[PDB]
Amino acid sequence: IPGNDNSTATLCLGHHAVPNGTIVKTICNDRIEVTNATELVQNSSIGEICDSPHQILDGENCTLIDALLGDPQCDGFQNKKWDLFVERSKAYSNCYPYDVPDYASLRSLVASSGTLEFKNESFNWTGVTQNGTSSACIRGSSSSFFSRLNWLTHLNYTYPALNVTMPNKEQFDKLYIWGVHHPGTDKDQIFLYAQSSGRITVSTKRSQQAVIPNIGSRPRIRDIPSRISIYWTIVKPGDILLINSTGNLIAPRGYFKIRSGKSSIMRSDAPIGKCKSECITPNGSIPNDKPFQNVNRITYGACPRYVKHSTLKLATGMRNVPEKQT
Amino acid sequence: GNDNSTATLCLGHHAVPNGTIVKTICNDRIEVTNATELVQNSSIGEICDSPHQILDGENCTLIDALLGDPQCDGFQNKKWDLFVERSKAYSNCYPYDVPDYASLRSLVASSGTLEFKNESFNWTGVTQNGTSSACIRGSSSSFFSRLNWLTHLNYTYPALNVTMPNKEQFDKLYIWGVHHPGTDKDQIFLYAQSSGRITVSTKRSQQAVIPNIGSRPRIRDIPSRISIYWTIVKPGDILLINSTGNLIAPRGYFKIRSGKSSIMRSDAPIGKCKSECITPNGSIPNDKPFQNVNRITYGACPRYVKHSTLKLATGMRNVPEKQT
Amino acid sequence: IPGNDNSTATLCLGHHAVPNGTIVKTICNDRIEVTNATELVQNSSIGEICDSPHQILDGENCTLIDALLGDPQCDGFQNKKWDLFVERSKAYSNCYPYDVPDYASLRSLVASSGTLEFKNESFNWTGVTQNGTSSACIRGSSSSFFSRLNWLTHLNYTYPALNVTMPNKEQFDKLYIWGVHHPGTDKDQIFLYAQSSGRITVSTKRSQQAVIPNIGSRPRIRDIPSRISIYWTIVKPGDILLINSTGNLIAPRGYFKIRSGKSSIMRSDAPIGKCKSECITPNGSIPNDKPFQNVNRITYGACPRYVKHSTLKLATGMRNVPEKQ
Amino acid sequence: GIFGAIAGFIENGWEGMVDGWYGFRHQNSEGRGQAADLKSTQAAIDQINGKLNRLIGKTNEKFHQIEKEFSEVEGRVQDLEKYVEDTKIDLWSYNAELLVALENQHTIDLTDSEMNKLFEKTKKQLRENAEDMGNGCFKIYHKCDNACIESIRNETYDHNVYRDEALNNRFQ
Amino acid sequence: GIFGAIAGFIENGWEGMVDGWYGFRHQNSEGRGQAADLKSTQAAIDQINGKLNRLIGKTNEKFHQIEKEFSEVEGRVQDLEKYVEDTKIDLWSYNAELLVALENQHTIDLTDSEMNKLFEKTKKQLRENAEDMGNGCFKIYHKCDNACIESIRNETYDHNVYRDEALNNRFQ
Amino acid sequence: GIFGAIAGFIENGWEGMVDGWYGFRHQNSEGRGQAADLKSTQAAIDQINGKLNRLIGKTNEKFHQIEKEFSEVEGRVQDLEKYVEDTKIDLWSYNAELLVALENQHTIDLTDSEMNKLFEKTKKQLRENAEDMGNGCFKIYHKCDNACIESIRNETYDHNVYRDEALNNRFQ
Ligand SMILES: *[C@@H]1O[C@H](CO)[C@@H](O[C@@H]2O[C@H](CO)[C@@H](O[C@@H]3O[C@H](CO)[C@@H](O)[C@H](O)[C@@H]3O)[C@H](O)[C@H]2NC(C)=O)[C@H](O)[C@H]1NC(C)=O
Ligand SMILES: *[C@@H]1O[C@H](CO)[C@@H](O[C@@H]2O[C@H](CO)[C@@H](O[C@@H]3O[C@H](CO)[C@@H](O)[C@H](O)[C@@H]3O)[C@H](O)[C@H]2NC(C)=O)[C@H](O)[C@H]1NC(C)=O
Ligand SMILES: *[C@@H]1O[C@H](CO)[C@@H](O[C@@H]2O[C@H](CO)[C@@H](O[C@@H]3O[C@H](CO)[C@@H](O)[C@H](O)[C@@H]3O)[C@H](O)[C@H]2NC(C)=O)[C@H](O)[C@H]1NC(C)=O
Ligand SMILES: *[C@@H]1O[C@H](CO)[C@@H](O[C@@H]2O[C@H](CO)[C@@H](O[C@@H]3O[C@H](CO)[C@@H](O)[C@H](O)[C@@H]3O)[C@H](O)[C@H]2NC(C)=O)[C@H](O)[C@H]1NC(C)=O
Ligand SMILES: *[C@@H]1O[C@H](CO)[C@@H](O[C@@H]2O[C@H](CO)[C@@H](O[C@@H]3O[C@H](CO)[C@@H](O)[C@H](O)[C@@H]3O)[C@H](O)[C@H]2NC(C)=O)[C@H](O)[C@H]1NC(C)=O
Ligand SMILES: *[C@@H]1O[C@H](CO)[C@@H](O[C@@H]2O[C@H](CO)[C@@H](O[C@@H]3O[C@H](CO)[C@@H](O)[C@H](O)[C@@H]3O)[C@H](O)[C@H]2NC(C)=O)[C@H](O)[C@H]1NC(C)=O
Ligand SMILES: *[C@@H]1O[C@H](CO)[C@@H](O[C@@H]2O[C@H](CO)[C@@H](O[C@@H]3O[C@H](CO)[C@@H](O)[C@H](O)[C@@H]3O)[C@H](O)[C@H]2NC(C)=O)[C@H](O)[C@H]1NC(C)=O
Ligand SMILES: *[C@@H]1O[C@H](CO)[C@@H](O[C@@H]2O[C@H](CO)[C@@H](O[C@@H]3O[C@H](CO)[C@@H](O)[C@H](O)[C@@H]3O)[C@H](O)[C@H]2NC(C)=O)[C@H](O)[C@H]1NC(C)=O
Ligand SMILES: *[C@@H]1O[C@H](CO)[C@@H](O[C@@H]2O[C@H](CO)[C@@H](O)[C@H](O)[C@H]2NC(C)=O)[C@H](O)[C@H]1NC(C)=O
Ligand SMILES: *[C@@H]1O[C@H](CO)[C@@H](O[C@@H]2O[C@H](CO)[C@@H](O)[C@H](O)[C@H]2NC(C)=O)[C@H](O)[C@H]1NC(C)=O
Ligand SMILES: *[C@@H]1O[C@H](CO)[C@@H](O[C@@H]2O[C@H](CO)[C@@H](O)[C@H](O)[C@H]2NC(C)=O)[C@H](O)[C@H]1NC(C)=O
Ligand SMILES: *[C@@H]1O[C@H](CO)[C@@H](O[C@@H]2O[C@H](CO)[C@@H](O)[C@H](O)[C@H]2NC(C)=O)[C@H](O)[C@H]1NC(C)=O
Ligand SMILES: *[C@@H]1O[C@H](CO)[C@@H](O)[C@H](O)[C@H]1NC(C)=O
Ligand SMILES: *[C@@H]1O[C@H](CO)[C@@H](O)[C@H](O)[C@H]1NC(C)=O
Ligand SMILES: *[C@@H]1O[C@H](CO)[C@@H](O)[C@H](O)[C@H]1NC(C)=O
Ligand SMILES: *[C@@H]1O[C@H](CO)[C@@H](O)[C@H](O)[C@H]1NC(C)=O
Ligand SMILES: *[C@@H]1O[C@H](CO)[C@@H](O)[C@H](O)[C@H]1NC(C)=O
Ligand SMILES: *[C@@H]1O[C@H](CO)[C@@H](O)[C@H](O)[C@H]1NC(C)=O
Ligand SMILES: *[C@@H]1O[C@H](CO)[C@@H](O)[C@H](O)[C@H]1NC(C)=O
Ligand SMILES: *[C@@H]1O[C@H](CO)[C@@H](O)[C@H](O)[C@H]1NC(C)=O
Ligand SMILES: *[C@@H]1O[C@H](CO)[C@@H](O)[C@H](O)[C@H]1NC(C)=O
Repeated sequence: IPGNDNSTATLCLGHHAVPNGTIVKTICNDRIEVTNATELVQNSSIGEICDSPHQILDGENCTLIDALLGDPQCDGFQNKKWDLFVERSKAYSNCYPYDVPDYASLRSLVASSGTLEFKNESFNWTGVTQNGTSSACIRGSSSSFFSRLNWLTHLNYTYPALNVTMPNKEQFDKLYIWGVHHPGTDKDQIFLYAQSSGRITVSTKRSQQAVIPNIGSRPRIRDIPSRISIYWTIVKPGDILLINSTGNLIAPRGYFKIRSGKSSIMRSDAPIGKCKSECITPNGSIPNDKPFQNVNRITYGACPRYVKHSTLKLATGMRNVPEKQT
Repeated sequence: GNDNSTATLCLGHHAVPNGTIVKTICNDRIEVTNATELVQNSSIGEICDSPHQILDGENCTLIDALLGDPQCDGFQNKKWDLFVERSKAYSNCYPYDVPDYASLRSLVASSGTLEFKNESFNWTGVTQNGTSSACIRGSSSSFFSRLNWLTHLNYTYPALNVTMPNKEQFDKLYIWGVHHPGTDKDQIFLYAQSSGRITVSTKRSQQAVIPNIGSRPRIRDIPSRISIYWTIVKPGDILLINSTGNLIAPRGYFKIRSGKSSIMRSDAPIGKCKSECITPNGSIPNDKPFQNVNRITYGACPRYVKHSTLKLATGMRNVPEKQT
Repeated sequence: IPGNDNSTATLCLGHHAVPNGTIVKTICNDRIEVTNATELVQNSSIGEICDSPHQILDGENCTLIDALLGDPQCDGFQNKKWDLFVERSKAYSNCYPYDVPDYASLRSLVASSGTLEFKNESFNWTGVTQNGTSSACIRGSSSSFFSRLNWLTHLNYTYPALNVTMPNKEQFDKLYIWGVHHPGTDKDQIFLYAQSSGRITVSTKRSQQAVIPNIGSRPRIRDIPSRISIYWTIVKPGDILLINSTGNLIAPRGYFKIRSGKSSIMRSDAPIGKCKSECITPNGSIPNDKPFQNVNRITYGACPRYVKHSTLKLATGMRNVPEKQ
Repeated sequence: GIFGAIAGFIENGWEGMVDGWYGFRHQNSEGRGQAADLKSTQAAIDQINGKLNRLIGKTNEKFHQIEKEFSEVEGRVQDLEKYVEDTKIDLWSYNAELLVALENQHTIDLTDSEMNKLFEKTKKQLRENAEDMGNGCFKIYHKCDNACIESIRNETYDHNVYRDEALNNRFQ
Repeated sequence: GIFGAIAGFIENGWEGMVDGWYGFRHQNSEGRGQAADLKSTQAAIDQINGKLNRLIGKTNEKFHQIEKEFSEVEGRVQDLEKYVEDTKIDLWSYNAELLVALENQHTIDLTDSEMNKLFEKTKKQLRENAEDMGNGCFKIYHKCDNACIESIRNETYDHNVYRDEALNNRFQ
Repeated sequence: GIFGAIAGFIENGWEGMVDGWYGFRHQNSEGRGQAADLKSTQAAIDQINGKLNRLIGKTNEKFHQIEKEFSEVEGRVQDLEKYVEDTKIDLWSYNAELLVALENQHTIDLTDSEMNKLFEKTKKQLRENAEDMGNGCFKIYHKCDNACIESIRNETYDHNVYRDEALNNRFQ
């Protein structure tokens, strides 16, 4: 009889307890110790961008626009498709300077196309010198120009007023990239076109894109005073395209295919790794299983929602006693 | 037979075998004895006309009715609360294209009125009621009913300096355009000068349009094109026009006032019922606090969600029958 | 009854109660009396803007653009730094009529900088007569023009082709403001520049702007029909500024320094007083203790979010018994 | 669920009862005197109607909005209007989820509280003359002719007249 | 929710308590002494202090905002300015009205459950020598003086000292 | 709603018994024994998996978001894209803080009611053969061995055979 007297076993209770639990905040209190908890925010990156689910095209010091126009340092980008275009911060142009009003507008819509299928288109070009070459723009250790343009100069000593057109007979919409030259001095105006004044009127059945080539002196980039202004027009399958010129025209050599797609564009400098992940950030690719993130606010694909909060604990257990302190 | 000492009392709650699934935190497939739908997944298919006035498109565009198209002459001096535009609408008249089409469409839709009064401008040395062979009215040539087309009077063009000050206590809207001829011969035939320049100004803002000459793709055997601008005249201001050639003379003003009028795009026909919310799919009841037929709506309408359905529990836990 | 009290002890329970109840709305029983409740929306304002944090700069019959161009009324805003420019509806300009393209762009860009540290720098103006003077504008009981602009006029009967350069040798951004003259009469333009035509071009190594004056007849405001359109350029460090123009150039006197900070712009009519607060509204100032508001949507600083509600209550107690059965 | 009124408390539902939500059923020599308590039911129907009145009948006034469908492609202005509408939908879609998920968990807990109150309030009337037998049924240990059920539903039970006979039979 | 509902089973309390939220009342030959307790205040005031901590003292600051009032009409650029502002305010208004509904319903249930929480604690301490009176009172069946009621507030009471005298008068 | 579980009828319970989150501890004549109730643990596990599956694996896919980084200053358009960028994140950040605050409180209150449900279910099976100590321990008041444990839980318990033992021991 060891003092029990066969009375009771007391049928007491217990609970799971961990002496190294975590702090979880809630409505009632922000300093509640919980036995176990998990984090809903992924604050880490692998430092590399993977391309197993989506095709990624490396920038290789070439942005989207100069790839569209075709600098000689971006020759490998002809007829390539992408699901996401990355641009390096060290990108530069080795050819003539190009400018465009609403630069982000042309950058956005060409990126949404997701392709660069360019088809050469036949034209008349009678009485006008074609295949313009330029010294400061060097391709293959030789003088050249943009791949997708065609600088037009006078033939002999005359520049007839060009009235040319190219109807569209296909289902897919056409995209044209045509530029207008702005010479530095009037001496270059006479030497290259043999006509002082000029203007361009381009009109379709739905829109007009006429522009005047104002002449003036600019600060020199690679020892030239001239600048090139780029404009774009989009032709529906119904209507046609009409080009009228009397000087200072850089006509395109064809049309760009445009189509709806899932492509986008972002700026990053991280290298490319080999893994499987559906989310891409400028920091690097991250797992997408967590519902929230704080790595970056630039997203593409199935990336989680951006939350300013750093830590968001979710309770998976119960209240834990302080242990041996009662 | 039961003994009096074997009295028992039991408690419980009712249940219905026809349970329905309701999504919640605990599990997505919990059966509840009754539930109601919180979203409207269906529409009547037509727009009712009783709480608001709807002006039918009748294959007319709002800009076309503004300029006074001959095919759309029946919209003169008409007011609306919700303009509708048919997707199959087309026009066969003088070709037009405006800068900021979304701007001009939206601001006239906010006012919702086309009230017009004739102003007699002080014209001299020029012709009026210029007509074109492109647009046909009554087996005869015509033009837009709200824009006066200016041509040449003799082999001369006077130095225009004309104004129309405003003194009433409301805001006007002067629809004035610019004409772009196709050929240089047509430039000579209509104005007898090499080129023209147009500038207009108010006390607050000013506009300047330089018309351009050049060929354009042929539409209904004419290459000429017209571009329509607009200006706003506040009380106490003044509108002054100095131009020569290629001027489209305004015939008056369009009244502008704040209101609840708007614009929607749909092809459904009209109806007669007391429903208030209007969607391009049709009228929908407002009892559901959410809807998913379309995100475009007018009037007192519920919110838009992408979810197919939302079930809300209005009863206790439903135990399905007995164990067997 | 002492006899019944010998073995009939009782122990009852109760809770706090108050005779005056407060109605608090919630998901169930929206009309319920609550013993004590706290407000969540502050709808009361003093009516004057507190000054004790970062200094506010009063309008005083002047606006941000008029202080930028150097109006005679706005002479008190020379190289004055602010973090909140407040405007008044009574402000007006009487020196010379002007209009700008994209007014919201230039109003926000100057207000975001919040600094007017003008630094005059030398130029090489040759063959022209600067410092144009108009009798319409009066500065210090004398005829003058904008202090930060140069109205170029001809010399003798010759106007040369201007080709001026302006290199940058410092590592901060500069804002150059140049305008174009639009005379109201053909006789006025030939008298001032001796040239019917006119064209102005400003170019940098990144962007270029090129406009032409539109000659024509305009309505007269204070006995002048002419107009000037104001244009702005931003020159990054290492860029070379080149201006080529023939007539109708409103030449800048220098540049405006641009800083990045918390400076913004507001419009109101409330007077300025000496008091302490952190949030500034057009209707006045309110404390930021409550996390909701309904006074005005436009806010500056640490202010609560706007809520379309008359009032919001939060229950801080139990339901009150109706008392006396 | 929270009060444990489903798993092992009642263990079954009643299908034939469609005239009320809560009821009293007993078995004795007289018969099955099923009856309902409308006082506890009135709390539930008033709560659910008040919750709906805050939701149904409430409309938001909107007249003019930006264009949503575009037949022509445009630059960054078109992309911004398309993006800003999608952010409105996603926030409204997720707020609709919590406007459904939270109240569904609330109404399950609230109905079980009524069941817990109904079970507990019978114990207050029968201080020591009632013990549960493990299936949501109480044993009374004295006679319950028709006067008993009128006292229980009306909360007019007096234990003094039944105290002597109930304790005598249960113990010895 | 609801729990004891502090109405019905119990009744009107005391309005003279200005030094506490809860109290006790006893009836004996000495008096009707009533006092508050600080034991339940620690679990009560921590909720309100934590409730206002996340709201008061934490506010996101703003420096520059878009223009929201226009004295002149413009095109599609102005309409998007008013559209994004109306969506921002409406979503914040919807969260604000829903948040005060969820917090107040959660606050009411907790303070109603606190009275129910202490009711079971007193019942567990008084195992078989006390019975519930029904109207929110405890029936003791034996004398319990001022030294007796101190052990109740200390939450340390011995049942063996008064088991014999209470048991005989409980059955009789 | 807590129900006074942690600070009440636990009294700093043991950290062991890693087999299950809930269990029973007894000290009979033979020694000590532990048994974890797997049914009650599985009920709480299904709740947590329901909460996690709502968020994980149900991400939204977006493709062509607007530009959110500008290296140069721009006019009215830049201030509009930046503003809708800032007000979108602030709504989600307040939404994320509101989400985890309610779920954590709901998880804690449900687990406390689960222990109360097991506490209620145990004392229902014992009519008068038990007496609560007030700290989580039940006075058996009759002889017991390992045959109790298999019979008490898995639907094979008889109470009438042990009824006679408790009347003699408790009252004498
Ligand atoms: C208007 O003024 C600008 C700015 O001064 C002039 O641009 C400058 O033109 C000169 C003469 O061609 C350039 O100098 C030359 O530069 C290179 C140096 O390798 C070389 O070709 C020659 O030895 C000579 O020094 C000068 O670089 C250039 N300035 C800049 C900043 O590029 C411009 O010519 C003037 N416009 C007219 C129409 O004269
Ligand atoms: C659009 O295309 C038409 C094609 O006909 C262009 O019209 C032509 O324009 C040229 C000048 O660009 C005209 O030549 C001029 O003619 C007279 C007489 O010699 C005189 O003003 C000038 O010395 C010059 O030679 C030409 O007559 C005219 N028409 C034809 C049938 O060739 C039009 O200019 C184009 N528009 C633009 C903006 O390029
Ligand atoms: C489940 O609950 C819903 C409400 O949440 C019940 O729907 C409502 O049922 C009542 C029954 O009286 C309907 O009232 C009647 O409806 C029609 C049309 O007006 C007509 O017969 C009568 O004039 C009377 O008003 C009520 O309209 C209806 N509410 C809705 C929104 O549909 C539903 O009946 C419940 N289910 C079951 C099986 O009880
Ligand atoms: C500049 O090029 C444009 C585009 O090719 C020329 O417009 C085209 O001109 C021709 C000749 O007048 C038009 O053909 C005629 O059309 C109608 C058909 O009903 C009819 O009058 C004749 O039977 C003839 O076929 C043609 O429609 C028109 N447009 C297009 C899109 O081809 C324009 O004439 C050229 N300008 C000059 C100065 O050469
Ligand atoms: C604004 O209106 C004024 C008149 O109020 C316009 O000035 C006018 O300009 C024309 C040329 O466009 C002048 O005609 C020319 O005048 C002389 C006469 O010796 C000569 O150079 C030419 O033979 C030709 O006839 C006209 O005289 C002149 N009017 C006045 C009263 O001076 C001005 O062009 C208008 N501006 C615009 C943009 O419309
Ligand atoms: C209803 O409850 C609220 C709280 O929800 C009570 O507000 C109380 O107000 C007093 C007086 O302002 C606060 O005292 C504060 O103390 C320090 C030191 O002075 C300082 O922070 C403040 O200057 C202030 O005086 C108190 O903290 C605050 N809260 C509580 C829990 O007492 C309010 O009084 C209640 N209403 C009624 C009618 O009882
Ligand atoms: C085109 O028409 C407008 C409207 O009539 C002309 O503006 C007006 O020009 C006259 C010129 O005599 C101005 O009158 C003068 O005003 C002041 C009054 O103190 C003074 O200098 C003279 O005594 C004379 O009365 C008149 O104010 C002005 N009206 C407005 C509203 O600006 C404009 O001159 C005409 N343009 C051409 C090119 O002819
Ligand atoms: C940009 O600036 C350059 C100079 O840096 C301007 O080019 C110069 O323009 C003037 C007229 O403004 C020309 O003078 C003219 O030259 C010939 C021969 O003498 C003749 O037509 C006239 O008698 C007159 O003297 C000058 O030759 C020309 N070039 C140079 C190297 O000085 C140009 O006009 C400016 N462009 C703009 C848009 O402002
Ligand atoms: C806290 O609980 C989580 C789950 O809520 C545990 O994480 C799981 O760990 C197992 C292996 O033990 C994995 O198979 C699961 O995939 C994990 N789940 C998640 C959601 O990450 C975690 O181990 C627990 N932590 C502690 C300290 O007990
Ligand atoms: C991801 O890259 C971003 C920038 O794209 C980083 O954010 C900045 O980090 C720098 C230091 O590297 C800080 O000075 C800035 O304040 C950060 N924020 C901003 C808004 O510019 C970010 O730290 C990177 N994340 C990781 C995990 O490396
Ligand atoms: C409500 O109308 C909308 C808009 O027309 C419909 O959405 C389009 O439906 C067509 C049907 O052929 C699809 O091809 C399109 O892809 C849908 N979307 C868009 C953006 O155009 C919608 O289906 C209609 N709903 C109902 C219930 O009739
Ligand atoms: C703040 O000041 C404004 C400007 O004076 C007051 O004006 C109201 O503005 C709103 C739109 O913002 C209109 O609907 C009202 O009709 C205006 N008048 C009145 C009398 O409210 C505004 O009231 C002021 N706000 C506060 C809270 O005082
Ligand atoms: C830029 O890219 C081209 C093409 O890939 C490459 O040849 C060249 O080395 C790159 N330049 C630098 C500085 O890395
Ligand atoms: C090119 O244009 C010339 C000149 O108008 C014309 O004679 C010739 O036929 C054209 N050629 C083609 C292939 O269209
Ligand atoms: C080329 O231009 C010269 C200019 O003198 C002219 O004589 C000659 O005929 C032209 N030749 C051709 C083939 O057009
Ligand atoms: C266009 O609308 C008018 C006016 O209602 C009608 O007469 C005409 O038939 C319609 N045209 C077509 C093609 O339906
Ligand atoms: C119209 O203008 C002429 C001068 O062009 C003037 O003589 C005449 O009085 C004006 N008419 C009116 C009605 O003002
Ligand atoms: C508020 O309480 C006072 C004091 O007891 C009382 O006179 C008054 O009637 C109460 N007010 C209301 C509205 O009941
Ligand atoms: C201005 O530039 C001219 C260019 O010929 C030069 O001779 C002159 O010295 C310069 N003047 C000044 C003050 O720098
Ligand atoms: C002014 O210009 C005239 C033009 O004829 C010229 O004769 C005269 O010499 C010039 N005077 C000066 C001081 O340059
Ligand atoms: C216990 O009760 C005594 C009176 O019996 C009282 O003085 C004391 O404060 C209570 N509490 C403690 C912790 O001793």
